[PDB]
Amino acid sequence: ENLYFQHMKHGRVFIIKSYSEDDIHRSIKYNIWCSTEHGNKRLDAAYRSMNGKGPVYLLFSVNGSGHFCGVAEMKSAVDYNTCAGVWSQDKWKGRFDVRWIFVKDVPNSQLRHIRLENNENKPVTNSRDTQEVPLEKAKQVLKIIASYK
Repeated sequence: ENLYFQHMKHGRVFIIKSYSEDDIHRSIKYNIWCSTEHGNKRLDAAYRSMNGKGPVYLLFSVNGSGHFCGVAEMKSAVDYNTCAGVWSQDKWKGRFDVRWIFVKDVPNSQLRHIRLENNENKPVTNSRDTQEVPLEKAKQVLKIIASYK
C-alpha cells in the first residue's frame, strides 16, 4: 500500500494551464513561473496565508496537449516588478520561484475521472488556469501522478 498522501491536512493545490511549451521549458530550467495578473494574485494570496505550514502545489498542463506535464511547488511570493518579455506573452508582469517536483507526462485519461466540486463537478482535466483543487481531490491526483509509468 501507499498511504503517503492520505495523511496530510494542510496544503493547497492549483492547476496551471500554459499555452507555451517554451514557458514550461524555461520554468523547469530556471525554477520560476508567472501567471496572469489575476492568476498571480490568487497564487500569491495562497502562498502568503500558508505561512510555510504546508506546500502550495502547481499541477502543470499545456493547453491542448491532452496530458499533465509535471508538478512543482511554489517557493516564493510574487514579485510584480521584474524584467518584462521573458515569457511567451511579452506583457506578463511578475515572477515567483518554484521548485519542480515531478517532470513526466501523465495522460488526461489517468485523471479525467477526478471531478472538482468547486468547479461544477467538471473533470480536473477540464480546468482553467489557476483553478484551485480541493485538498481531498488533490491527494487523489498526486497519487496517480506519482505512480504512473
